[PDB]
Amino acid sequence: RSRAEYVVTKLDDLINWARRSSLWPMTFGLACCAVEMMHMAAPRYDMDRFGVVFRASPRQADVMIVAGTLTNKMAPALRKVYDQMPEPRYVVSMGSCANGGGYYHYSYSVVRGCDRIVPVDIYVPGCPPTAEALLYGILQLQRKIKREQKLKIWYRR
Amino acid sequence: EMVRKCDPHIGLLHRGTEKLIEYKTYLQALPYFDRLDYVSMMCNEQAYSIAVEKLLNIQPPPRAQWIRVLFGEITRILNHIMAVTTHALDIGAMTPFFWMFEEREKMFEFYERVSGARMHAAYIRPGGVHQDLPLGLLDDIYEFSKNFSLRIDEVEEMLTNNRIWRNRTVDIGVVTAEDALNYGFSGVMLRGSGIQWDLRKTQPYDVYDQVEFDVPIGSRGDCYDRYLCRVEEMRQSLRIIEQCLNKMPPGEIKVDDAKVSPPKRAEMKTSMESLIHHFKLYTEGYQVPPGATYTAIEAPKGEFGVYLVSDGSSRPYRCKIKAPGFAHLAGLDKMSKGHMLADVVAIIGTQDIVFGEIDR
Amino acid sequence: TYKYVNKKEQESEVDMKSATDNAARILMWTELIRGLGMTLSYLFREPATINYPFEKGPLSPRFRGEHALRRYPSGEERCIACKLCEAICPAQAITIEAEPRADGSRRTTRYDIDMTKCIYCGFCQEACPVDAIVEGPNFEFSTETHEELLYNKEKLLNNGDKWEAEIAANIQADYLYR
Amino acid sequence: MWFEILPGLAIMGVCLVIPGVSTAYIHKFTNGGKEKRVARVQYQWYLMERDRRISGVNRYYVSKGLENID
Amino acid sequence: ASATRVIQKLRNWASGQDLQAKLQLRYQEIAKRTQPPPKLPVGPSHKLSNNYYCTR
Amino acid sequence: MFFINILTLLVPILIAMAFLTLVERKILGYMQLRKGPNIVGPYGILQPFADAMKLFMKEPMRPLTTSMSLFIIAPTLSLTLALSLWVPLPMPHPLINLNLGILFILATSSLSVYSILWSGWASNSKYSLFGALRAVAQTISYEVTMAIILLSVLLMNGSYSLQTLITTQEHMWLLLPAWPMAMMWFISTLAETNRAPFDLTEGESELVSGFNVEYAAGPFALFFMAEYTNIILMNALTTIIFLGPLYYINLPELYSTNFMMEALLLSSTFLWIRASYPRFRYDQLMHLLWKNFLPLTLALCMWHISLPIFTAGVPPYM
Amino acid sequence: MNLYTVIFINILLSLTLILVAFWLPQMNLYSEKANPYECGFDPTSSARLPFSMKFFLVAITFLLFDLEIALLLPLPWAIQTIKTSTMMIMAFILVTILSLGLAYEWTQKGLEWTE
Amino acid sequence: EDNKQFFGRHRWVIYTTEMNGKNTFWDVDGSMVPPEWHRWLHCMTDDPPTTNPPTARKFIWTNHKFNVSATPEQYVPYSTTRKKIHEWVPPSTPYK
Ligand SMILES: COC1=C(OC)C(=O)C(C/C=C(\C)CC/C=C(\C)CC/C=C(\C)CC/C=C(/C)CC/C=C(/C)CC/C=C(\C)CC/C=C(\C)CC/C=C(\C)CC/C=C(/C)CCC=C(C)C)=C(C)C1=O
Ligand SMILES: CCCCCCCCCCCCCCCCCC(=O)OC[C@H](COP(=O)([O-])OCC[N+](C)(C)C)OC(=O)CCCCCCCCCCCCCCCCC
Ligand SMILES: CCCCCCCCCCCCCCCCCC(=O)OC[C@H](COP(=O)(O)OCCN)OC(=O)CCCCCCCCCCCCCCCCC
Ligand code: SF4
Ligand code: SF4
Ligand code: SF4
Repeated sequence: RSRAEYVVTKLDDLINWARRSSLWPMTFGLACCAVEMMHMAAPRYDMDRFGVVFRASPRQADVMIVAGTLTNKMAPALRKVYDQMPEPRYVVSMGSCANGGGYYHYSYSVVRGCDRIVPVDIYVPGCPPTAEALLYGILQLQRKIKREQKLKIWYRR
Repeated sequence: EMVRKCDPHIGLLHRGTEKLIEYKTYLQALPYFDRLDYVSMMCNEQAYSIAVEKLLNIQPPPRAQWIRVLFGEITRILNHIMAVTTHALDIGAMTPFFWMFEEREKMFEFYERVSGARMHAAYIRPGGVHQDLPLGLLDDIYEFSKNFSLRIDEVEEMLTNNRIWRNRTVDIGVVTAEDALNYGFSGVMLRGSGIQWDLRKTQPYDVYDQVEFDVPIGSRGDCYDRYLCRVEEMRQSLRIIEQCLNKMPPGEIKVDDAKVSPPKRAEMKTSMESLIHHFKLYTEGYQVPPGATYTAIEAPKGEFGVYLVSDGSSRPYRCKIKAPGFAHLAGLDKMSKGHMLADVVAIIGTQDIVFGEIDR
Repeated sequence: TYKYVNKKEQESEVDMKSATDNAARILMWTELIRGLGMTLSYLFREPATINYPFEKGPLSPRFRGEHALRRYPSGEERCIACKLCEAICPAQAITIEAEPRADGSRRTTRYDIDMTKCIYCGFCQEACPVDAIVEGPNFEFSTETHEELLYNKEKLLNNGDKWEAEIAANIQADYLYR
Repeated sequence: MWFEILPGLAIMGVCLVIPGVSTAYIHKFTNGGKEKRVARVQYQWYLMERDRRISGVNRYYVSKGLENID
Repeated sequence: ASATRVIQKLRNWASGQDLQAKLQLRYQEIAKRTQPPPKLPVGPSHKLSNNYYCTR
Repeated sequence: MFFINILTLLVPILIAMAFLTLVERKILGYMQLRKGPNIVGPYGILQPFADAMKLFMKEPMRPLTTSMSLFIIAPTLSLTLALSLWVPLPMPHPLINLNLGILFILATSSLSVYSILWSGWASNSKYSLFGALRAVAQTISYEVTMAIILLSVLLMNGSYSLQTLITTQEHMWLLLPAWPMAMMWFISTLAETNRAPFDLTEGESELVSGFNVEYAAGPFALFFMAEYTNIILMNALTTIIFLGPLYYINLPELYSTNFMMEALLLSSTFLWIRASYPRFRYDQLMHLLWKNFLPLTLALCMWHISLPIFTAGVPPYM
Repeated sequence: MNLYTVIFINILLSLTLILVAFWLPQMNLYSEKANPYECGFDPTSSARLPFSMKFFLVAITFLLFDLEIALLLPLPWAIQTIKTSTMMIMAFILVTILSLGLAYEWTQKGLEWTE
Repeated sequence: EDNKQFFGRHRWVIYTTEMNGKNTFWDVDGSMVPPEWHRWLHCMTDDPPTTNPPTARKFIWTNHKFNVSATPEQYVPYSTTRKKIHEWVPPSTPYK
């Protein structure tokens, strides 16, 4: 193909490499799934070794790991801290509660899955999913944003 | 930065757990208790199981009781690890969090080896426990526990005599004994204020009257005394774990009553009565005779209570869950008088607060 | 019995040597130095970090993972549409419809498990009288859409066909306990 | 193990020895094999300006010895 | 467990504790992942006589 | 050639800052029984470049309530003052040779405090306001104590230049005569650099992120670069002042190597301290620096007034 | 000239970094994106409200102590004087007076924070 | 394997560079392990599937598939039942 197309593809690879090697989650959790999330932070699995480091403010966050039961009282707050994240942001639902309500699906005060509130990039199943499974979801998200072709789509526009 | 008023708005993790429990059967309502206090899963299982067993007028076998006490003490170690290390993380130090969470990973391996789930085991059930221990588990528990007191000594060296930690915890959130009793505190709060009270010693359950251990008692009622109490009862939990390993008896696992506990799978596949009872227990469940009880269990965070009301059917009519964190967070505003933001962070850390059991 | 965690017994009085020791402790930051030494020892220890995904954390045959539907060695489905798993499912995550097959066999026409609704508790696999539904040890099945976690009978039978070499071995290692 | 820190430590060490060594070499190169003259007082500045006038090339570092004296 | 004696002495002096006796990493003392099959005992009601359910 | 000297000072300092971030991750991990970054690159050495590129390709935040002018001005001010504080250090020859070097250092440090304050006020948020006020209290305490410490040390030295400090420590470190104020200076540098236990402005657990809680992406990167450059800066200043590297007229490379080794050791000590200790409360920091350090600092200042007088060891003017 | 040059180079470098940081990435900003952060909920009141200061007396004392520092700073040139006895006595008097002021404030609880 | 290593790091896998036509030189996946090696690798048993192979069944997949999410081979749910209510079909001949 064109020489400029190759340059654009390599720039896409570089941008995707940077964004997948530096994934900072918001220090945000709701329940037992967030307990497994800090067990992923624990020395056995070392998200920091993978380059994944928690940041407290949503402004410095890249991904949002919805780890727990999203209730009706919590949903505006979750939407607010999602909206306050800057644009290259991703969402990892974790556990059956955040996926589709889970054990509290038919409850009066539970949002039936956080995908009703925020656009979810990756769903991690389990109750709780193990820290292995959450780490697998993080690596799958890294592959997904490695697959992104933003500058190539912009060039083909 | 002084704190004039604390207003804890809760219910942001409220999921209608009591209503779902009253719309499900007893065995179906068991794994909700894993998710009430998701650091004390086996302890809440034990509390609900003792409540249902009291309503059923049946007792679990002694081997089941010893297994339940052993895993209750393992769970107490897990919860006090979480409380102490995340309290230290809120203060500012995270290395004990990392070390003790590696230890938590080993205890999660024990949980997975007995139940298949690392956290929400659903292992302790009315009538005993779900399955017997796999071979070598007691040896691995011994190998973990013989090395664990050194790790506690490591955290204690890191924090206890540290003048920074003493400045952050000493004379912070001082609670008098009469105020703790009136505010309805339980567990670590009462013993930190100096009240000689422990449910495992006063109203014992399972084989806690057969094990022997000491009760840590504070004298100043502050964050430092509560932290010392939690570390010392971690050591006492290790002592009880040693006693349980040495005195684990042989025998069965569930109560030998197929109208409450399900039979073995071989018996179900070879016997008509066992197949009928398996069918009825896993479809309708056992009928609990009508009556009300309040069963209180010394959870790691305090007194975990279940007020169960049974209407005579196979579903509970009412299940009120009493969490110690509810009363502690109600008393948070009193403890924060004349304090700052970092002091409030320390008080929230030292109250041993989890919100699933608070909100339900 | 009980013990005191912070109460001190009697007094140590006052001595010049003890006063000098406390003065050196305050001025020279001795407990801070030994905390530094503890962190230094941890630095020179060996980390407990495995090399995921090339190394996996240990598990047991009891582990409750992704659901699967098994078969007899003849290839006939083990499930007989008895709805015990559906009855005991605490999250109501199982939907079962059934009818007699062309040969008169009692088989399901719909077996759906909402894995976003399931709580991974194993009640289905311990209520199944014929060991049809199991929680095989797969846990790395995270998807990118919510729909892919809504399993049906074809997905569960494909999982049973995929993981039969491991599920059968786990049930062989486990079934004497249950 | 603890020696995996040593690559990053070595990169930091090289990046910390580069500025001082390079500054010394650049001073020596720009002052002609000698260190850059320090004028902390007006006397030293006057010495530097006198050397600059004496050299005849408007560079203070070009020193003139006994070859300018008969 | 693969630490040299110099590093072991340094760690023991820095911690004040004999770390090598109680390592937090499991090497070989743990149980084997494959176990012999068990034979679980039966309960007290597994008898063929004097076991009427109305009496228990 | 002077521009090339500027480049060969500025660029290696920036790369050393980025690998200081990497080495903090590795050292904290190995002190926390884990590994830290070793995937991104051979041994994690591409992780800081990945983080920098991600932050500079993430969009910045411009909140509605926020004063845009000061919000923009504060991070570039912070980075410029970090590099300006780096500029006059002698290793053993400074890029810019000053007479009142430590006075330049003090002025530039206080202006960096102003960068933090203006960021916190411009980001119109309550946590940012908390971070600004905590910065005010912190810099009050360490400013008075550190000024008296540096006064006593340079009274022993004799002048405000730093090549004079090299000549002073030609034969012996100043750690041996002045080790109590060396300890107090080390604590003062921790508080100046906002490192644990005296960080208190980017309060992770007390606040959310403090003064930069509304900052995202590029300006947040500028703040992080300024802070870690200040870490290497203050440790370099500490080893220049107190732990004098071996200086020989015929070869300055030995001085540069010894300075590098001691500065790396002090930076690693900073990371070690962050691992070891829990965070102070910010009134306790002021009480410490005003009740324990300050009376002893005044006493030692009087002692170092007296000492050259009764020993006849008055230092030379030049 | 050289110091001014390197200060200007630092200014240009930081301005270039913040300029490329603001003009390089894709912009997508809306109301909820740029609303202020209050841990997920709306702020009850503006952050420009008065915010009480419990160490105001310590700040005023810091002003006076900073001027005492400014007085003490010409000591490295003062020690070169011929009449070292007068300089030594005056420096001792200044530091002793400063220490007495600090001790008096400590006694009168001025260092303690209000409320 | 290496039994001198501690528990957890004593067994490991070097993944293939290509599996089922996908270039997995860098895109290594945890689901690429077939079930028998999965059991050995997760340490549910001490014996590999070379000295103790699993029981062979004719319905067991001969080719393992990794996680096929966000691929054309992904799983799409559907109702597996047939239509329950059958509508009346009007006649194709007019009455008049
Ligand atoms: C039981 O009850 C409960 C709780 O209670 C206990 C809960 O809590 C709770 C909530 C639970 C959670 C939210 C889970 C959260 C988990 C934890 C709290 C545990 C995890 C632990 C920590 C967060 C502590 C981590 C500690 C560390 C030491 C890690 C280090 C972290 C840091 C932030 C510091 C390091 C910094 C970074 C990672 C970023 C650094 C890098 C940069 C910014 C890059 C800057 C560099 C540049 C810009 C340089 C550029 C210049 C150049 C010249 C480069 C050249 C470039 C070229 C391209 C050439 C729940 C729900 C709960 O139920
Ligand atoms: C750069 C060189 C190396 C520097 C040291 C680097 C390595 C050591 C780093 C350790 C980690 C530090 C982390 C932060 C710690 C913060 C806490 C802290 O330090 O608090 C300060 C603590 C505070 O103690 P405190 O706060 O616990 O004390 C309680 C005080 N009240 C009750 C009032 C609140 O100690 C000091 O303030 C002491 C400072 C140093 C004093 C040195 C005195 C030496 C002896 C002088 C001469 C004596 C004889 C005189 C002549 C006699 C003649 C007969
Ligand atoms: C984003 C906006 C930022 C605004 C703030 C900028 C801060 C810059 C960094 C901090 C500066 C702190 C104050 C420094 C003042 C000078 C210090 C000093 O002692 O300089 C003296 C020195 C030579 O004097 P001496 O040491 O006696 O030597 C004589 C014999 N060699 O040297 C001299 O005599 C040289 C005199 C000039 C030195 C200062 C040059 C400043 C240049 C202007 C910077 C701002 C530009 C305007 C804004 C641009 C757009 C944003
Ligand atoms: S999915 Fe299960 S483990 Fe996760 S938050 Fe819900 S109840 Fe807790
Ligand atoms: S594991 Fe439990 S929640 Fe999941 S399908 Fe089986 S019975 Fe239902
Ligand atoms: S319990 Fe077993 S046999 Fe019965 S319907 Fe469920 S899977 Fe089929």
